[PDB]
Order: sequence, then C-alpha cells, then structure tokens
Amino acid sequence: MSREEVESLIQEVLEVYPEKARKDRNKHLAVNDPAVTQSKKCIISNKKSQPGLMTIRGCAYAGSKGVVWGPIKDMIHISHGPVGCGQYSRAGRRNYYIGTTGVNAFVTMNFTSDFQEKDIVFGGDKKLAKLIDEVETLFPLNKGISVQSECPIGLIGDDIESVSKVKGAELSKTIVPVRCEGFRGVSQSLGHHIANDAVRDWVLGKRDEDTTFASTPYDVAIIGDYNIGGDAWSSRILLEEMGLRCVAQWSGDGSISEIELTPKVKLNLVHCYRSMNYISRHMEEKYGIPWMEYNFFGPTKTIESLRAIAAKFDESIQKKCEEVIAKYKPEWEAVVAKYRPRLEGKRVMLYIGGLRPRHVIGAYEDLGMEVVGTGYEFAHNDDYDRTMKEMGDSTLLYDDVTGYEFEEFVKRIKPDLIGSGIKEKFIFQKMGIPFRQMHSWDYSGPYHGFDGFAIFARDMDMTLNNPCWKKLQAPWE
Amino acid sequence: AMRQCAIYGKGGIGKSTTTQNLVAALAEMGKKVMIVGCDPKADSTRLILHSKAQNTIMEMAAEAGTVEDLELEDVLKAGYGGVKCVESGGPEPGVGCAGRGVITAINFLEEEGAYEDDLDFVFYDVLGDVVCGGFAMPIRENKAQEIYIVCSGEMMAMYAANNISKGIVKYANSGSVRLGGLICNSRNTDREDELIIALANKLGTQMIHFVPRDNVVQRAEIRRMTVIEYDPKAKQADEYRALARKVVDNKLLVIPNPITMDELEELLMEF
Amino acid sequence: SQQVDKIKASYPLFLDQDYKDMLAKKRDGFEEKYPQDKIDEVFQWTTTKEYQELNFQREALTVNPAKACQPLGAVLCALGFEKTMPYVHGSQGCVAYFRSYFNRHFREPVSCVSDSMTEDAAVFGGQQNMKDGLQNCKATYKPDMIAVSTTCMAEVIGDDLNAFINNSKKEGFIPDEFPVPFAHTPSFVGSHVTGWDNMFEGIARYFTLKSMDDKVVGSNKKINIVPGFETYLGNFRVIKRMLSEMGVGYSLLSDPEEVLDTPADGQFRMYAGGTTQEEMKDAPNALNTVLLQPWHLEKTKKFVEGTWKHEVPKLNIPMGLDWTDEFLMKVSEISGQPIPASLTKERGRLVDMMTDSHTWLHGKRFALWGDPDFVMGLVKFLLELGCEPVHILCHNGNKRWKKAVDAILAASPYGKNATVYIGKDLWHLRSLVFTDKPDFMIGNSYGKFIQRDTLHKGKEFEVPLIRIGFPIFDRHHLHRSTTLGYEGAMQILTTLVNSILERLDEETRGMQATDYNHDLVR
Amino acid sequence: SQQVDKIKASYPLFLDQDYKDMLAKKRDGFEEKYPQDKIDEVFQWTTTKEYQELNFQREALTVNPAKACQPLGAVLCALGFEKTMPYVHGSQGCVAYFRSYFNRHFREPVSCVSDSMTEDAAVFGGQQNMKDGLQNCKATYKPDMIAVSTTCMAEVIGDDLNAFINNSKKEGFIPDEFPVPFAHTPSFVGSHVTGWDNMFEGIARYFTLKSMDDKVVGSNKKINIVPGFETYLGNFRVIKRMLSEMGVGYSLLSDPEEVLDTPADGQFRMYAGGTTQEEMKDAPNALNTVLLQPWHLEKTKKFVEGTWKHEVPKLNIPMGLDWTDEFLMKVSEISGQPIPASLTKERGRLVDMMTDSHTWLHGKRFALWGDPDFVMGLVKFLLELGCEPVHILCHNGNKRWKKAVDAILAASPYGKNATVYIGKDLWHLRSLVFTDKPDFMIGNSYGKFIQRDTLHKGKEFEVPLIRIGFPIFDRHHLHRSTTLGYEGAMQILTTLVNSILERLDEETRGMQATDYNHDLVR
Ligand SMILES: Nc1ncnc2c1ncn2[C@@H]1O[C@H](COP(=O)(O)OP(=O)(O)CP(=O)(O)O)[C@@H](O)[C@H]1O
Ligand code: ICS
Ligand code: CLF
Ligand code: CLF
Ligand code: SF4
Ligand SMILES: [Fe+3]
Ligand SMILES: [Fe+3]
Ligand SMILES: [Mg+2]
Repeated sequence: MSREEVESLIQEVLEVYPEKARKDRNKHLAVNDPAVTQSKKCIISNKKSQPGLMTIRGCAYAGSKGVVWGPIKDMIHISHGPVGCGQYSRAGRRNYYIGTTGVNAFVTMNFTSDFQEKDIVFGGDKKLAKLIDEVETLFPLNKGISVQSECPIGLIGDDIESVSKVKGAELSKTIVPVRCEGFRGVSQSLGHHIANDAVRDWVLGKRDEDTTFASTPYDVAIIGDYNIGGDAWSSRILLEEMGLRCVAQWSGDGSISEIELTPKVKLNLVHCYRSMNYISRHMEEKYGIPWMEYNFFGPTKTIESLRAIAAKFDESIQKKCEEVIAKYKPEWEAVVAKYRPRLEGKRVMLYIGGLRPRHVIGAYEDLGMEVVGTGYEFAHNDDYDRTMKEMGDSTLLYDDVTGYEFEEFVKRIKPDLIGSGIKEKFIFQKMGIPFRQMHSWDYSGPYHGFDGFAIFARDMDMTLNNPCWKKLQAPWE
Repeated sequence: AMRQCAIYGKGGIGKSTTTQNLVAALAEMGKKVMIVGCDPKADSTRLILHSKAQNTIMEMAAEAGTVEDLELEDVLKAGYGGVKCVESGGPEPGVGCAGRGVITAINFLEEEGAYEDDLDFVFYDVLGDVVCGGFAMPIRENKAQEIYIVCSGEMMAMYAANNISKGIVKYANSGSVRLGGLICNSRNTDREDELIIALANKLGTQMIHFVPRDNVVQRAEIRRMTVIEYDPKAKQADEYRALARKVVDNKLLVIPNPITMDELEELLMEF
Repeated sequence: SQQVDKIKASYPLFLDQDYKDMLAKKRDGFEEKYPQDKIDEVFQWTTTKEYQELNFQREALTVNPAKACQPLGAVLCALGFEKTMPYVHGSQGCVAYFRSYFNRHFREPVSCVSDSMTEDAAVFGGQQNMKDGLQNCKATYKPDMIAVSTTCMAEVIGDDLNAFINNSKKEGFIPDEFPVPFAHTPSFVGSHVTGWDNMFEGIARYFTLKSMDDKVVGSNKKINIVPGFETYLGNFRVIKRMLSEMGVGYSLLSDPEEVLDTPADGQFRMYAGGTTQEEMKDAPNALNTVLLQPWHLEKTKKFVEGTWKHEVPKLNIPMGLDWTDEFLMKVSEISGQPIPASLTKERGRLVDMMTDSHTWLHGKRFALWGDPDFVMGLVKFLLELGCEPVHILCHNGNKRWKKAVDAILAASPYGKNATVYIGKDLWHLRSLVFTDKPDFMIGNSYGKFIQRDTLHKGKEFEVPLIRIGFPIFDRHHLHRSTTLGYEGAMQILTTLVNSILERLDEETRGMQATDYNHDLVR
Repeated sequence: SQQVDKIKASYPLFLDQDYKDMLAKKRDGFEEKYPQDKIDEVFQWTTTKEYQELNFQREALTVNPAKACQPLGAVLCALGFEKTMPYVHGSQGCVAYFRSYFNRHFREPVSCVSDSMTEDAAVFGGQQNMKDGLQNCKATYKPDMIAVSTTCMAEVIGDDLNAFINNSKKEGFIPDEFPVPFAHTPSFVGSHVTGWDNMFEGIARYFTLKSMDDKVVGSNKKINIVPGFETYLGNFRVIKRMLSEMGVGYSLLSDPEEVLDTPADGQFRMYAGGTTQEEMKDAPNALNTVLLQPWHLEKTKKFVEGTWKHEVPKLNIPMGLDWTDEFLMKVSEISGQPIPASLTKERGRLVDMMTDSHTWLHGKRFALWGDPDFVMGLVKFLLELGCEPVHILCHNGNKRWKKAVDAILAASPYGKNATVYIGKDLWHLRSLVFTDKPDFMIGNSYGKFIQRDTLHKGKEFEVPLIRIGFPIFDRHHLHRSTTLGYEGAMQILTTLVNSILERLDEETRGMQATDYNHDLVR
C-alpha cells in the first residue's frame, strides 16, 4: 500500500542477488496499475528461471501428463522414461472422475516403461512396442494410449511417433505420442501447448467425416476445467440447468469419445485460457466454433458468466438463465450473510499457476476480502493483461517468484491469508499465517459454481479464524 | 604410479591402430597395459586380441539386465603380450545413446577395481566425433592424466587437433588432465614434420613422434594384428617401438592454447 | 444445492440426486462407456490365476511401481547436514516433484534448488547453469554447504559435476574453500535408496579423502552411525537415545531429524540441526562405522572400509528382537560399554508384549512391500511374532538380497508359505492378494487402491491395508513413529495386533448375526 | 465340522449351515421368541426422541454405568508405593474382581489380598480376620508395607480399621513399627477415583501427621506430584520426563509405573519400583505439592494445605496446549528453574501438528465420557483443535465440576452445541448419539456396544468409537499411551485426525460409487 513504498520493498528484496539475477528478477516484479492495458510495459513473463533461486515451477511433462492428458479417464497414459516422474505425479492432482479403475478407467494408476541404463544406451522403441502389447493384454477395455515422454526420450532420439503409428495400425488403437520431455520450454506452460497439439494431430479429427452424432443448437463444451475436487461437475450442473447440453469437458472426468465429439458443438466455453486456448483457436479456425472465456469462481462472476453465455443463444436459454440465478440466490446470499462478517477486510496474497491467480479474486471480494498481491508460476503476458484490471492499484505482482522473494514480501505486507501450493504451505504456517492450498483446495472443494462457493467460504473461514493461529507464541516468551 | 592416457584426433586419422601398435610395443618392453575402447563400434582391441570373440560391457550388461550383475572377468580379456582389453560397446548406428554407454562402462571399471592390479599404463581409445559429455568421460579427474592427439599435415586434421584442444581446456583447468603431445600419423604431405612441429608450439605442446605412412600397417590390420606381432623386424615396427619409448619417458604435460581458425590458415599458407 | 448450516464437500455432495442424474446423462450421452456387465466380467477376470499368469509374464510394462528415483534419496541425504542446501543439477521439474513428494509425507517445508537446465543447456551442457546456480543459491539462501546431485538429463549428456564445480570456483562464482560435495545420481540406475548411498559416499569422500594421513582409527572414541534412507523421525531418535543410554560416544552421519520437524513458533527455519562439517572431517578417527541399512549402503561401505579402514560390522538392520539384540551387543563390543539395565528392561517389556499378544498374531498371513532393509526387518520380526509372511515384494531389491530373505524364511517354520518377489510392482502384488489371499497388507499409501479393488470383489475378499513404510500421504503424522529397536518393535507389534482386533470387531459387529463373538475382552 | 488345515473358531464356525439350521430349530422350538418384526419395531423405538424422554426420566434404574467403586481406586493407589501390598478388609469376591479388572486392562499381574470376611464375620465384626490376615499376608508375601482399604460389607457394619489394626499390633500379630496405613473406602459413596483420594490421604496422614514439628516447607527443594487415579503408563512417565528435563527436583507420590510394566525375563516380580516410605515421610519438606487431577483429590488437598501447609497451586490437569503451558509455568515459578529450549521446541511441534491437521478436525462433533479431570482436559483440547464436543458425560461428576466445564464451553464458539451430563450412564449416552448424532465417540471399551447399536440402525447412522480412557479391554497395549503434556496432546491429536481419515476412506472405498473422493493425499 502506497506505490513508492511497494517499489521500495521490491528494490530492498532484490539487493541480495548477484547482478545478473538482480537485473532479471527486476523485470518480473511490478506494482499494479489497473489503468495499464499492455502488461508488457510493466512486467515480463514466460522466460527461463534463474538457476539456483528455488523457483516453484515444474516442467513440460507436468504440463502435459500431469495436467492435460492425465485426467482423460478411459485412456492409459505411459510415463515413458525412468521411474521418477510418473511416481511423484501419481494421484497428486485431484482431477476427479467416475470409473472402474484398472478396468475401464486408469487415472490414479502409474503406467511407466521404467527405463534402465540398457534402455538409455540401446534406445527404448523396442521396449515401448512390447509395453504396448502388454497394455492391450492386461487392460483390454482401454480406449486409447498416450506416450508421455520424460527427459531421456527427448535426448536420445527414440522414434515414438513411428512406434505409435505401427502399433496403432496393428491393434486398431489410437496411440498418441507426446514430446513433453521436461527440459522443453521453461515451465508447465509449453507442456500445455505440446499436449494441445498432440490432441489436435492424433485425436480431434477422428470423426471429421462422421455424421452419426445428432447435434442440437444448445451443444457446448467445457474447455480447460480439470474437475479438481469435482469443480467441473458443479459447473456442468449449472449449464445444463440453464438448458444447454454439455457434450464434453476437457479434460477433468473426460473421455476420449467426448474429445472426438467436441468438434460438433456450437460454442466452446473456456475456463482455463492458459492451458487450452491453443486447441480453442484451432477449433475456431478448422470447425468455425467460437469460444469464450468464463469464470465460475464466486456468485458475482458465476452470475455474470451465466448471463454472458446465455446471451450467445436465444430467449429460451436467457429465461432459464434468470431462473437458475433466482434458484441459487438465497443460497449464496446465506453463505455471504454467514461468512462475509467473519472475513470482511482481511487481506490475501496469492501465488498459483496460470489461471487461478486472477480468477479467484472475485470470490474473495464477494466475501469482503482484499487480494493485496498475486502472481503466477508460468503465465504469459496475455494473462497479466487480464490480471491488472482485476487487481487494485498499488497491489504487488510477481512472476515466477523465488522462495526468498515470496517470504520477504509476505514479511512486509503481512497478509491475513495466503493461497498457494504444497511447497509454500508449511513455510507460512510456521510464520503463523493462515494458508489455503489453492491448487488442491486442501483436499476440499469443489470451489466452482454456486455449490462450490459455499465450500470456498467455509474453508477460508475455518482456516483464517482457526484457534491454532493464536497459539504460536509460548506464554513465557 | 600407473599412467592413464587418452587418445583423441580427427575421425579416420589412425587413433586405434596407432594406440594398439604403441601398446604392443610397450608390452614387448615388459610394461603391463590395459586398453579401454570408448567407441560403440568396439574396434579398439581387435588387433591385440584377434583370437576368440570379444564381448563388450554394454552388450553383456543388456544380456544380464543391469551393470550390477556384470563381473569384470566376463568383459576383460588378455591378448598379445598380456595386454588387457575391454570394450565399452554400445548401440548400432542411429539408435540409443553411445555417449552414456561409455560413461556406464568406465564407471563399471572403476567400481569393479579394474584400476587395481599393477598396471603401468591404461589407454582410452576414443572415437573421432566427440559429440557429448560421455565421450569426454576418459579425461575426467581420476581417469586419463595425459592426452595424445593424433593428427597429420592435412587441414581437417589440424583443425581437429585445435578443436579437440578447445574441448580439453575445461577439464584441464578443473583437474589434472594435460596434453602430452601430438602424434603425426603421416599422409605424405610436403614438409609434414616441420609443419606439425609448428602447430605443436602454437598450442604449447610437442610433436612426440612422426609415424610414417606404411601400408604394412594395413596388412597387419587385415590379419587382425599389430605390426609388432605381424612383422617384428619391419621398419614400421621400429617406428612404434621408438614411439613407445618416448611415451614411456615423456614428462611434458601442458594446458593447450588453441588458436584461431585464422592462425591455422596462416600456418598452412606459410608452408 | 447447499444448506448453509450443513455444507457438503465433494463427498457427499455429488451423491445428491440431481448430481447423480447429471452424471448418468454425461456417461450415457457422451462417454461411450463399456456396458456394466462387460466391466464386471473384466474385473472378475483380473482377479483370476489366468490373469495372474499373464500379469507375471510382463517384460516391458511397469504398473504402479513401488520405488522412486535416485535424486530423491540424494536430496534426503543432503538435508541431514548442517546448513546444507540440496542442489540438483539438471531440470527443474524434478525438484518441484522431490520437494512436493517429501512435503506430503513429512508435512514440512522441504528446501532444495535446481539450476534449471533448459533445452539449450541440454545441447550445450550445463556448465553455465552450475556457475550462476551456485553463486545465486549461495547469495540468496546462505547455506554453509551445497550438496550437488543430478537429474537424468544431466546424466545422459554426461555433465561432469567435478569439472563444472571446480570451474565455478576457479572463475570466482563461489569461494574456493566453500564446500560443494557432489554425486552422480542417475535415475535409470537402481532407485531412491541408491541415490542416498551415492550422495553420502560423495559427501564422505569430499571431507576425508585428502586428509587421511593424520587419521587414527579409534582416536576420538566414538562410533559412526550411517542411517541410510530414513523417513521415520522416530528412527533417528531411537538410535541416538539408545546409544546415549549406553554412554556410547557416537556421530550420526546425515541427521535430518531437526530440519524435518521444526517448531511452528512464528518463524520459518530453512535449516536446523544436522551433521556438522567437523563431524564428517573427524569421522575416520572413530572406533568403527555402523551402517543401519546395509543393503543400500554398499558404495559407502566400500569407501569406509577401503579408505577409513574401519572394520564395518556385518549387521542386519536393527528391527525386531534378535537384530536389535545383535546391534546392541556389537555396539557394546566396539565401545567397551555394557548394555545398561534400562535397555535390558526395555527388551523384557517387548518380550512381555509378545507373550501377551501371541494368540491373536499366531498364523496371521501378510503381504508386504517397501525398501530392501525395511522389508527384511519386517519379515524377520513377523517370523518372531509367529506370523506368516506370504507375499514379500521389493521392487528395488536384487538377487543377492532375495536369496538372503529366502534364507531367513527357511530358518523358521512360519516362513514355509512365503515367496519373495524382486522387480515386481503393486499390480503384480494386486494379483497375488486375489489368488492367494492374505489377512492383511503391510505397505505404503499406494496400497489403498489394492484394498479398494479387493473390497469390490466382496467384503469377504477385502484385504485391509496397514500403513507402514514410505510414502504415507493419507494419514497424518505417522512419520513421527519408530520402526527400529525395541521401541519400534513395540509400535509395530501394537499396530499389527490392533489391526487384527479392529478387523475382527468389524466382522463381528452384526446385530444378532455375528455379534455373538463381539467380545468386550480380547 | 472342521477342516484340519483351516480350523474355525466360534466366528466363523457357527455361520456354517448346519449350525445355522440348528440355531433356527432351537429358536423356533423352545425360546418362544418375539417375532422379528416386533423386535425391529422396538429397536427402532429405542433410537427415538420419545424413548430418550422416557430414558432421561429414570430416577432409580442405572444401565451400563461409566464408573466403578472406591476400593478399586484404593488398590491402584496402594500399588504405587514400594513393596506395598494392597489389602482390602472385607469380602474376598471384591478382590477377585479388582484384580481381574486391572489384569485385563494392563495385561499384567495385579497383587492384592483380602481378609475373606464371611457371614459370621459380618455378624461378629472382622477383628479376627484383620489379626490373622495381617500376620498371614506379611509372612507369606513379605511386603514392606500393607495398605488397608474396605469393601462395602465392612463399611455398613462399621468395622473400625484403626482399632482393628492397632489391636493386631498390640497382640503381636504384626510388629508395632510395621507400616499399616488405612482408609475407609465405601463403594456406595462417590466412585473409584474417590477411593484413590481416600487411600492416598490415609497414607500421607500415616507417615506425616505425628512428625510435623521438625518439618520446614521448601527445605528439600523438591516439588511433590500427586497423580491421582491414572491408568496410562505414559502419563507417569511424561510428567517425570518433563520435570527431569527442566532440572526440577521432584517426588512422585504413588508411582505404579514399574510394577505395572515388569519385564518378561523368566522371573515374576510381585513388587517393583514405587514411592518410598522415606519420600512420603520427607514430603512435607517439599516446596509445594501439585495435584494432577484436582477434581478427585479434594481430601488430599485439604490435608496437604492444612497439615503440610503447602500452597497447592490451583491448576487444571495438564492436558492440551494451554493447561500444559500453565503447568510448566507454575512449576518454573515454584522451582526457580526456567522452561528449557527442548520443552519450548516440543510445544511448538505440537502447535505445528495442530496447524497441519486443523482442516480435517474443524467442526467435527464428538460424544465423550470418562472421569472428571480426564473429561474436562479432553473437552479443553477438543476446543483448542476447533472440534465441537456435543455430548459430554461424566457419570461420577458433581454439580461444581459440571459448572466449571460449562464455563469452559461457553468461552469458545466451538462449545455452543455442547451439553454436560452428570449422574447419567452409557444407556443415556446411547440415546443421545441416536437423536443428536455426533461424528465419533471418545470413550472406553464399553462404547463398542453403542457403536454396534448405531450400525444396526444403518451404516449412515453408525458412530465409530475412538478408544481413550479406562478400561480398554478389546485392544492390546493402549495402556502404554500418553494423554498428558505436549506428548499426550500429540498422541491424542494423531488418534483423532486419523480416526477421521480412516472413516473417510471407509466411506469412499466404493468402486465407481464413492471412490471419486478416495484421495491418495489427505
Ligand atoms: N601409419 C599408417 N600407414 C598406413 N595406414 C595407416 C597408418 N595408420 C593407420 N592406418 C590405416 O588407417 C585406417 C584408419 O585407422 P584407425 O582405425 O586407427 O583410425 P581411427 O581410429 O582414427 C578411425 P575412428 O575415428 O572411426 O575412431 C586403418 O585402415 C589403418 O590401417
Ligand atoms: S490447468 Fe494449470 S498450477 Fe489452468 S497447470 Fe496447474 S487445475 Fe494451477 S492455476 Mo496446479 S493454469 Fe489448472 C492449473 Fe491453473 S495443476 Fe491446476 S492448480 S487452472
Ligand atoms: S524435468 Fe524424472 S524425476 Fe527427474 S531425475 Fe528423471 S526420472 Fe527422476 Fe520433468 S520429465 Fe521428469 S519430472 Fe524431471 S526427469 Fe524430466
Ligand atoms: S463380595 Fe461390590 S465390588 Fe465389593 S466393595 Fe461392594 S460394590 Fe465394590 Fe461379591 S457381592 Fe459384590 S463382588 Fe464383593 S461387594 Fe460383595
Ligand atoms: S549426443 Fe551423446 S549424449 Fe546426446 S544422445 Fe547422442 S550419444 Fe547420447
Ligand atoms: Fe508440519
Ligand atoms: Fe503384560
Ligand atoms: Mg578408432
């Protein structure tokens, strides 16, 4: 608070770095101006991380396997390479699904080619071919396979496209080779892009010349909702109560047939712009399908989204929209009446991935809370363009923040609440600052939609006002 | 006081032949020597063994599943003069990662105590295309302390010398590996000896020996032998004994000062 | 919908009729799902001996592994040294996973850095990343030591850690005397425990290799203890407690017990406690060195015997009654200190518990998995208790270890129905608990999906999971437990017999059906 | 029938068809059993509000009490003194029960004698039984001390313990200086905890009343600790560990932890450890006396304040965070020793655990019962965790205690739905968990029949029991646990949060039905 003072804090924190890192990090920290429309004038993003500074970022494999492909429930996803990557990512993300796991669905499982030294030296294409035969033997109801490359696959030049084509034809199966070796790009983000392109090239066009699906004018798809703790379900219920038909959700609780049917819809509803804008633009260019961003975090944004979406159709849908909004009005008003008095005026700092750092702000504001700092691991400048108008003047923005920076900023701004990831959580709890996981929802949720808002409000209150936070100082000190 | 030595140089310049003929001569003198092939085509010991099949570390590992299941006496063999021979091995061309094969094989040798026993010399025979970190495994700390670069009076072969010296510098500055000299494997070019002596001084090393072009080297090779074994009294055999003697008594170990591709062009015009 | 005074999270929210209806429409409309009867038929097939034979014929596919990769272990090793920053040379995705993995098991901060090698560093090598990374990390987080390991990309391309680190020093990116020990930790060799061994031997070498000349075995009158890969805080603690109780001078080499358990008192402590650099430098002067987990400390053992010249005792992990006895007698022998009355009494209290609970333990059948030393200690103690190990799995075990465990099994009439599996995974283990059903599984949190699968066949086929091992993500604070020594044996015994009794109560809780055996007193 | 290689005990043997058919014929032939429909209808009625009303109108019938009688507590107190034989003047049936009751909880021998008053001793009084009993007991079991309490028959007829013991000495049955402290312990007053208070005060009186003239408060520089009725061995141990950690001189008065935990090493030890007679004699020279369980140590307090002249601190039981803090600070003030870094760290580790686990504990609803101090300490800690105690039952509580627990509840927004019940039993509690269902019960093994009843109404009505208290008969070695101090608070927190997570896993284990929420990580 106060622009000169925030700029002072930034320069103080930067003093610890060597010149090269100091010069770089300076470009990734900003004091917000809601007026500014071109964030390139104010902050730089989507650049390589400085070595040794404890970035919070992950890799392209996390962005491809962990985020986009992993949730698709009736396919089997191969972590191709050594045993590490697939094991750390096994069931760490709560992309919820309905299925019979190990039989027709496979999301929580870890399939891997478990590369050994002889596989590196002699290459793994023969092992991958045999692995695919064994998958078909032991999991006959799988509806397709993806091959998610880890680092060594990309270095040694294994030809996984050729293997996917030959085995695909031999077994009449969709097999999707993904070059998401983790050293590509600079973060999870290039993994999104690589994964989108793999969907485009290997899956999405499968029904291009099939007309057996009966489409309606109210057909939509939810693009970029990974159903964390059931988020997509509590969004999908609203769209369908509004009279729309949700043919697909990408990719939380998603199925390969939903993906193949998606080119038949009338409108693509994009929640996560960062991870799925690529295939959204593709679908408009090839199929003529328009897309629109929406936001189902909190009642103000949900209501605004529902009306914006409904205006895209006809009067019948707009009538149903207002009827949905009327139905849920006393529910979220009771949530606000109960929890807003407990949270009013509290100040929050966020640090998340590529969407939620701006997207959840409205929900905090519906509870009378103030977001005084936000930032992203891997957003691009078109994300910051959308962020600066959502944030207050002289709030702090930080891109690819370091462990050191984030801590120093928190010590000076002294938020009442911090919303970030598992690698941040236990640091700030020890400083006595209430912390909410804003990736995993701290094993709670959903937070999307009206039903989600009630849980979000409950969770923020339970943590911010918990009796544990008064107990950190021993009485004799 | 075992001396570890690594042989580098332009592809096709005569590294493997020179190394094996050198080693035969050392063994003829009574030196105990091990040759480590660091090339996936595994042809570094072909002329020393030439009797019975050679199995490579990587091939034997694949058959056994991992390197941990491998035993040293399965891959380490003795040939002419009791010279001990072992090959890294690696994939056929165009697949896998031969660089990692060399890393793995030398790690194995280290772990299994190959460098115990009282050897006077170890030579690493490396391929010409040093395209990654793995092929510089032989010049890491605790490996080769002396590099000999095989060259000739041909442009490509001097540019290779210089460029290899470039690559050597990061290891030389950080450890004890040093350039021991240039070995001129002659291509019968005009005033070749003077010219290589000249390149040596710009780099800061020496031309330790001039090896004549002699087709007996190729006749021995066709019979899978060194000249020392094939024709112990040939002129060329005496050349290799001469080379071996210099290597035994050599104390000149320096850090290379590579020159510009311009200085090299200067050298070749001025001759 | 939500009632504001009884808000529903995902469970049981999505059991509401309108959500159930919506999910049914999604499935039938767009998922083109196999019919339920087909799903049931395939599920039943996956429980058969026919499927099991196909399953065990796998040569290329791994499903649900029960191991992780080397640098995870290197990081844990490095965390055990005073003010030491783990540093993994290579790709940053790895480090985000290492930290998260450990965050979830310990519920604590885990500090580790990367030098963020990208595509162009793969191609040109990571020398510049090491230079900037070391300078940056030192300036920013101010460690007294940086312990460097590698990710697999840096191992494929053969980045020479030694050279890169020395060039960083020679070019003035970090002070020459600043300690930067290193180890190559290739993920495509061995497992996380191999990484721990490699890191430790690297650190030991760094501090002792060049200064052996003034060392004298036995001159500091201590015993070195090397714990290996250890994720139970209680295990570090119980070893220190017993040695102190005996009055034995000791030095625990790699000791992350403080940094993994800092107080929440208003400040974040990036570092706490740990083995000091002086302790490592002085380690060759110890009477001897004891390795708590010998089956993954083989590189360390070679270095300690060959360079420090310590006559490392041939000791099993100190788990269960016999092997804790042997550990204490060997420590007594080395140090000259008698085993004190207090530890003798503790032993007798474990024996008392064994006599008290033996009737409920007798003949109970277990499947179990985990790391090699942990698994063999658990097998040994199960035999002592009169239990039957039946399915013993160690995904990262080797042939020599398997023969050693077979020999332990053969030495007891309770080991007659047991088989030891190496290189097999939890999908293999799944088949085993269907075709040859045990009473319980002892394993880590990944076992919960097997329990779920067995219940779906039927309540009478369910195999309950008992959580002992690593990682444990779905219970809180179990990382504070002990598995070593008499104290760990008491905790394990208590967990086993009460798992048995908890299940028997569940099976006898049926009013006027099974509750004739719902005894108050057991 | 039996298959010899898989022998069946009562469960599941009697599920065999031929036994099932036999039991049907017995029922139908000869039991004149109410029809199953009538049984179902009455069962359902017992779960209702209308039944609860009738239930809470009881003035004369007690059903499933949650208390025992005075001499039980007198025996436990006596067991805490060195080489002391508890001796219960009166009827021998009592002692068989006292011993068996403790045998089953501790799984240890329990030594106690009777003087076996029969019907003619009821009429003529038990003076001869006391004379012969004391002489026999001393000659046969060779105690250094005999501590005498009473059964209810000796209380009705007014046997004068003091006179009977003194005549035994005057007539030569036992030596004059042989210590025989006594207390009247009527089973129809108060409960087992009152018997503990009475026995302790009797022993304290015996060793100090006549020798006060030379005593000087504070001259031995120790603090006396009086634990009260305590059946967790960890609680004796944690108090001693913490005082030793602070460097505080102390004297634990009544200390049964050794004799209730002897080793199995080939000899039976009838006596072990315990408070010495010298410690009791020297107790008035202490700085002060701390009572760990003040709500059942009121008679002891009166004696210690009035005769020893100690300014006994007004402290709650040291359970949970605040009251352990208050205990440590008072000890620090009395002794002059500071609270050391180690205990400050331990406190912060507890706070860390509360921060780590607070989201699963928040708002969770509990019914609980037990003795007064234990129950209020548990209520206090639940409030600190953000849990909602809902049904708080203390069968042996009194009106003053209830008002104090009500004050604690009122002071926290988490107490707003709580009711405190005194004089009510487990049949009352059963109605409460049907009509106002909590998420869990915290109590002793008698809670299992309530869990069974709730499950019978339906899985969604089941209230799982969390076993904390006394007695625990149907699990093994829980008596080794700790409930006091930070250590006890950590154990309780861990138990509570993992009970919550265990139940959630059970509720989400349904394949393709509820397992969308069967998270690996919690
Ligand atoms: N002094 C000499 N006179 C005549 N021929 C010679 C010679 N030295 C080597 N040769 C021949 O040159 C050819 C290449 O020799 P060599 O195989 O030793 O080269 P090299 O080891 O540098 C190939 P690479 O780069 O693939 O590792 C062989 O046929 C060898 O017989
Ligand atoms: S996909 Fe992205 S880091 Fe858009 S990689 Fe990440 S389930 Fe975050 S801010 Mo984890 S761009 Fe989703 C995300 Fe946001 S895994 Fe989840 S929470 S809305
Ligand atoms: S960026 Fe994998 S965790 Fe690593 S050392 Fe290799 S096995 Fe182990 Fe991304 S794709 Fe994966 S997670 Fe890293 S390796 Fe690369
Ligand atoms: S011979 Fe009862 S246990 Fe006793 S002090 Fe009275 S309440 Fe307590 Fe038999 S009938 Fe009973 S058990 Fe004894 S009292 Fe008599
Ligand atoms: S260049 Fe070297 S490291 Fe890279 S893949 Fe080829 S052989 Fe392996
Ligand atoms: Fe924690
Ligand atoms: Fe016992
Ligand atoms: Mg060659």
